[PDB]
Amino acid sequence: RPRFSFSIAAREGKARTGTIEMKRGVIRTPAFMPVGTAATVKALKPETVRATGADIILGNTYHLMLRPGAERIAKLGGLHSFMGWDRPILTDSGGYQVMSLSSLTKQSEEGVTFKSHLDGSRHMLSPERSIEIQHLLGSDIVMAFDECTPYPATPSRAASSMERSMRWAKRSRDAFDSRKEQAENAALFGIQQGSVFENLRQQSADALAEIGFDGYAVGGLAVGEGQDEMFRVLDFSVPMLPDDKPHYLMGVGKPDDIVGAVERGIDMFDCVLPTRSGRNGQAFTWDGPINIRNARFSEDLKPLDSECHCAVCQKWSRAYIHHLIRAGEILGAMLMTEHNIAFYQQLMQKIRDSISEGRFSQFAQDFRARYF
Amino acid sequence: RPRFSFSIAAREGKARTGTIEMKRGVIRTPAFMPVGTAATVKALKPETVRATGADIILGNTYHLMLRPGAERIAKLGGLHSFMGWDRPILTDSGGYQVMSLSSLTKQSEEGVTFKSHLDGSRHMLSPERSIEIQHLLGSDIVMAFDECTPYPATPSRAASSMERSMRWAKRSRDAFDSRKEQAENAALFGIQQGSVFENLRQQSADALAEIGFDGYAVGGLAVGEGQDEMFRVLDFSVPMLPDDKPHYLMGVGKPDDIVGAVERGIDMFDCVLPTRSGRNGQAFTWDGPINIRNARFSEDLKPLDSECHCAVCQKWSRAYIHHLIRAGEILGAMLMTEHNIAFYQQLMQKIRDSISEGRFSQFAQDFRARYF
Ligand SMILES: Nc1cc(CSc2ncc[nH]2)c2nc(N)[nH]c(=O)c2c1
Ligand SMILES: Nc1cc(CSc2ncc[nH]2)c2nc(N)[nH]c(=O)c2c1
Ligand SMILES: [Zn+2]
Ligand SMILES: [Zn+2]
Repeated sequence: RPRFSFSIAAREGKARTGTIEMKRGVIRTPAFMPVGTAATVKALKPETVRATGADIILGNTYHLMLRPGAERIAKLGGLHSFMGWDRPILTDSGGYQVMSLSSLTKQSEEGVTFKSHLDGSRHMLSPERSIEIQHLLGSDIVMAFDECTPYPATPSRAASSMERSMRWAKRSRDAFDSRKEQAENAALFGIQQGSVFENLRQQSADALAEIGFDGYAVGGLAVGEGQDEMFRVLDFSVPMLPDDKPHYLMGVGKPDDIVGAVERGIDMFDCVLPTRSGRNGQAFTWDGPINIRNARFSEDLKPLDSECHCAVCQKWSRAYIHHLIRAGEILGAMLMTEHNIAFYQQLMQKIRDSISEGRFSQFAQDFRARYF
Repeated sequence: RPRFSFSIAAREGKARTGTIEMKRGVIRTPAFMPVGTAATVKALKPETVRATGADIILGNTYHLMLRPGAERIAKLGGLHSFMGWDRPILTDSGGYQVMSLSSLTKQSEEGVTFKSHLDGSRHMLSPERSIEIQHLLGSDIVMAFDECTPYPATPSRAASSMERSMRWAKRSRDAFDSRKEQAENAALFGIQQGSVFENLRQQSADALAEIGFDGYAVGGLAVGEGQDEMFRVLDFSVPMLPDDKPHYLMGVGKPDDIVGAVERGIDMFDCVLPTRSGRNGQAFTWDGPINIRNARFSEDLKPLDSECHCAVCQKWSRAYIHHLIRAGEILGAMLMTEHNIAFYQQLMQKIRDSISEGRFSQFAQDFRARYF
């Protein structure tokens, strides 16, 4: 396979279905990427993640640079070898989680200095260092280092962050290109900013296309604006991005949000929602999510979902999983997580099939009627 | 297969190797039984437990009567169906864990009244109720309800508890026999008491043989007496039990203890040691246990054990597992537990092969030289 090749096989309105070919494998789009926090997809062996249908997973750069260390993972042979996942891996830049999870962050034009929420140590993440860490991890899809904008944001603050992010996008591109092995074996995605402002989103898209990237992410959404607002921003933002490259909506996982985002031109998704759902007891079903801990499931012999084809639904009952979760048993988390990730993959498969078959609009309608 | 059939294929000194045939399957002895606390073998799917070579698992009656409930598990179809393990299951009587984990225990000749360490509720466990709960669970090997003796124990207190236990052994036998389905499909094991006193152990064995059971357990050991003392008691106690029936040493799991116990005539074992080892970071190797959390394993690319054939040792490094455990990741517990249980099963296989081949003494010697 080539370093990177995105091909669109079918379309329906703004929706697209196709494939991304990379050295480590093929990624079917629209794609959902399970999240690996500390070099592990919570409570699942990599073989189990693949069994659910996942073609690619996301790796948390912020946690990895802290916990095991980027240089250490490189010395050990890279993230793929370290965790046992040999397919593509998309790594975020670490900038977002720096503002969310770290302490005493000092920002500047060079980058951001911060203290670890673990040992209390200090690090200086910049466009160059972020690109370098992702290289050390052996990432297949590298995310440009940006400055996310807090919601709500004023036009001037949103413009300032967006402009800085574009300057950082150019630095990320140059850093990526100067490293021969990375430029020849991995891909680089640029991230669009501009908050909820159309003119800013347009300026960001133009700057991003001018630099040139393998894919484009719509950043700055799913930050507390609500679905209607998010969809409204997607309506005008996605068409601004190059049509022939992948469109990635960062941090969006709710099933209805995914369906709506695909209808607006999004090709890639990721989310900790499935992995955290099996932490508090939420299991996705075609009839909406259910909290397995509720007393009504104590003697329910039916599987989590009536049509789900995952191993969990083939072998265990709601009653058993209800018991496991309430007992705080590890198997409960393993079972809940596997089902949820499988559910998401089945959702993506149904989306891909309906688009290929010219019946995606009908699918979206049927899905919502039942789910809500 | 028949309800119960123990056959000895080979012997070497006091050591034996053979099989126990039951309706749900064959159990190769000497056997090690992984422990299922709350209807689950900690961090492992039942298919994974079987993959390690386990022929039978132990179910914690005390926890099951509290957490999901005996009557509820029966309404749901039994423990086997509930947790997804279709092979034999040995269930303890619940008497031991009642004295160890419950509050305000009131003992009498009828049984024991106690308060749950969970909700603070109250229950009255007796020989009859214990036998009934194990029936409701659908247990294959039922343990008689006894009164364990605290270490150290005076001759009079040890005699009193032993005598009560024998009266309770008769009540357990009668309760088991009066329930047609249980008597025809399950087996009943009697438990020998008498602390460290030879005459008491002899009186217990005679009373037990007089009543008649499918197997005999040596109870009251591994309660703080030390290996030398435990071995000393086993030296005279095991020969007192019927030769043609299984000998089960309760709550003994250390590898060296298992080897020594087999040399003294023990056929069955169980222990939470493997499951708890992967909780604090202890991994068994043929060169002795290692604490994976230690800094020396941070960049160790070798598997947990150099010759172990488990999937964990085939796919992941010490470095990765070290990271997972220190990060508190669920996958760390899953991986550690699977390896440890596999290690124990490989230990039992090596013991069975060496006995069948008339080289068990040599194996015991070689194992100790390397392990210590
Ligand atoms: N919503 C959102 C989520 C993420 C993290 S990817 C993720 N989120 C949740 C789990 N994983 C984002 N990351 C970056 N770098 N920039 C963004 O604008 C941004 C926006
Ligand atoms: N040592 C020991 C362990 C156990 C529990 S089985 C178990 N122990 C640890 C995990 N599982 C015992 N149980 C009973 N009923 N009677 C005993 O004398 C006794 C002695
Ligand atoms: Zn399922
Ligand atoms: Zn192993």
